[PDB]
Amino acid sequence: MNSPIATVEVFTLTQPRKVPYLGALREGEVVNPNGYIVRKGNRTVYPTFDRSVLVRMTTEAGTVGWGETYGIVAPGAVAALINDLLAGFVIGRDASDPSAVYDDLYDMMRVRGYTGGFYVDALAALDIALWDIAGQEAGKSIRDLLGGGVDSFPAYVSGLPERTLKARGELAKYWQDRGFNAFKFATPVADDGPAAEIANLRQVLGPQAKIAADMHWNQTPERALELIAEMQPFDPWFAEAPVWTEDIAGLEKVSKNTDVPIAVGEEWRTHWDMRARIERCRIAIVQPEMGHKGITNFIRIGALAAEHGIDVIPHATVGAGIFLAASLQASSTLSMLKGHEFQHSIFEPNRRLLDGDMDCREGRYHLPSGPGLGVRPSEAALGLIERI
Amino acid sequence: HMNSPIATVEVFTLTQPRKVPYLGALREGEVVNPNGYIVRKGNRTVYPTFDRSVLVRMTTEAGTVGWGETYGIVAPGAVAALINDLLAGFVIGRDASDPSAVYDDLYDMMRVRGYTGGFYVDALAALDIALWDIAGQEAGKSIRDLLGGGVDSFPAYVSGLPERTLKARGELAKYWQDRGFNAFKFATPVADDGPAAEIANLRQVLGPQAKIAADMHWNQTPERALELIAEMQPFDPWFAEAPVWTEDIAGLEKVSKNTDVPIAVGEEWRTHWDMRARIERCRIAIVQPEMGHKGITNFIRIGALAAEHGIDVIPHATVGAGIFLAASLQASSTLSMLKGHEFQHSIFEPNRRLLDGDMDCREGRYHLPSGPGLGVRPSEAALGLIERI
Ligand SMILES: [Cl-]
Ligand SMILES: [Mg+2]
Ligand SMILES: [Mg+2]
Repeated sequence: MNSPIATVEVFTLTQPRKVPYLGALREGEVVNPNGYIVRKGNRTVYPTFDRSVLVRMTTEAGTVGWGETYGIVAPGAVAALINDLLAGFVIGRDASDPSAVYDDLYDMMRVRGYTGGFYVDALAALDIALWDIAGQEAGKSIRDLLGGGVDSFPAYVSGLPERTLKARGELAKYWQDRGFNAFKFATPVADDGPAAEIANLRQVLGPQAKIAADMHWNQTPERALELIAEMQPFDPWFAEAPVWTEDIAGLEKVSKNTDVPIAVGEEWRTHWDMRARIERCRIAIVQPEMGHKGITNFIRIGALAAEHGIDVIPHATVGAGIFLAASLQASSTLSMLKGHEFQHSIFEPNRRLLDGDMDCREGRYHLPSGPGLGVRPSEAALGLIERI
Repeated sequence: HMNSPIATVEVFTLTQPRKVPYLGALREGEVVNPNGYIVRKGNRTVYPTFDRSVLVRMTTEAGTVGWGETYGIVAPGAVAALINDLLAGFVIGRDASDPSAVYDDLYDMMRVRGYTGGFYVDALAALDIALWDIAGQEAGKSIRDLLGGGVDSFPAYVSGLPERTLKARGELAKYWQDRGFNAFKFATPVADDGPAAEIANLRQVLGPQAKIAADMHWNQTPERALELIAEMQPFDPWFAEAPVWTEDIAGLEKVSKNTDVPIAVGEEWRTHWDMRARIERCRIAIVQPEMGHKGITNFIRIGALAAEHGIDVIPHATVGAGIFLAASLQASSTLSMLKGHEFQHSIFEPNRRLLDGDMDCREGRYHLPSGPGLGVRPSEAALGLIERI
């Protein structure tokens, strides 16, 4: 029995701990008075606090569900979308068919081109909350609601936050000894270049280790192909984000001129974004980010990967643990799942910010027990959240 | 003619009652939702029950004041938050010596996280327009001059037939024809009797020399869109706009390659990247950039790509105070592939009092403002009405 949504409340949660940047701060870099920093290398903006947007959604009968999306930059954007536009269209609906609610909300602004970006960030938080409600009302975990899922799967170390190439290798080794078999490094970081870095990691970790290279977008297809040729002898697991997201022609060119598996997708929003690429390019792996996408989008991307034999290896980012729990629930149902990003500093906050038995130990994620997401914000989180 | 650093960036909304009958479009017992939004059941799209846009006032340390504008009909707090919290801080201290450089820097801040369009570029658009306005004022040149020169007038086509019946819609089109307009567009969903009946009526009323385009409003499968176009084809449609869903590029390829009726798209795009994704697969005859979504930098890059491929440019127009419309006229006038420009008579006319500056449209042609920069600004009356956000 599904009770109608009564209220939708939006919050930000700013954390007392901070995930390090991949790439030490350098001479010339500036902290803007507005609290943001642009990296001189990649030109991308970064926050000086970790922060996410949480949504509390409550039924008339008193069932409480939580959703979460990105809030590191301009959280008032998602907050405005939800408070001014979206909440009003969710209140009165129920959780009998969360995906139908998502589709209705998406369709409202589709023709004006708000098919991704912040609009879908907002839909993501709403969609997760609604599934959390649906699971609780059914007395079922979300993964059971979606037809069943495994209770554990492999995690890989998605980043190595140490300042030197030698230190990054020691950190990788530390995790290897603790059950991890797969690792990834960011190509722009090493002073001596990505070939030098993968060579070192391969030497340190041995032949069996899976070692991927996250190329962080900023290359022409020709340059990307060069870098990949240099890394190739060291048996890279995959090359991620070889060129700019918008440069589909470049992505096509790279993917068809190397046999190294190409992985993309953390910055997508919907299966529509995937269709645009897999129609032209040779994509081995897609890497959806729950916090940007929501459960509905996540499973549609999964289903499409299964139609084409594409591997699914979800991205992770720091948050309170709500969208991560959602990611685990949804990932567990996917036939094409081959792993899931993990970083200690990304995962650790959920220990204090969540109640629930979601865990990551010995190189594997373990799903929480219980209906819905299987988790909820802890008393600590409830004290830190601020309305927006 | 030096460039003074930006000192302040101020965001406002301007909200006003709609002055055109628009609820006549709701026939299935549609209900007003919180904050004044209403969803049309036939197309599932949300609409405001008022007119509203986001205005930006940008001022240099030396006191030059520029204005930009973007969409604000829906959740203007989104763009406002983006500007107030994030973007303003990276514009302040910069100057207008190279507005496109500032645009590229702002766009780059968030592009790898997938904020490559939507409300993010909405926000960049308002900032870009304001910066170009300042650039021109500081150089003592109109924007079009600063961009290498542009025409001072060009054809406008009529859109908006807010009459209940097919006949009255024809009569309305006739009136605008009598005023010197010779190009028109109608929305295919509007006709109870079908797009074929509508174009048939218009063609007869207006005669064979008139340009009559059909806006198909996205909601067809590619096969249904081809059928519809086939039904309209015998009446010489000027172009078929938005035959299928924006996301459905395969369907657009299919439609565009199975009809000789010119295909037009683009109002809901944000950058040349969106264009590239389409023209690389599809047969696009016309692109229809919307300045309020895009900004001048994005608009001229789209026009430049169009020139590379022999694609006509016929820009979109929409609800707004006239600030981004004026920016649209400035940028458009520099484009070799320009063939004309949408004209929303029902918005443009009553909004004259909201602007200072000589932007006009008459005798079927837009007439561009004469002054430096944008050439228009909010009137004293408009300044009385804007609210900070
Ligand atoms: Cl957006
Ligand atoms: Mg990555
Ligand atoms: Mg249109």
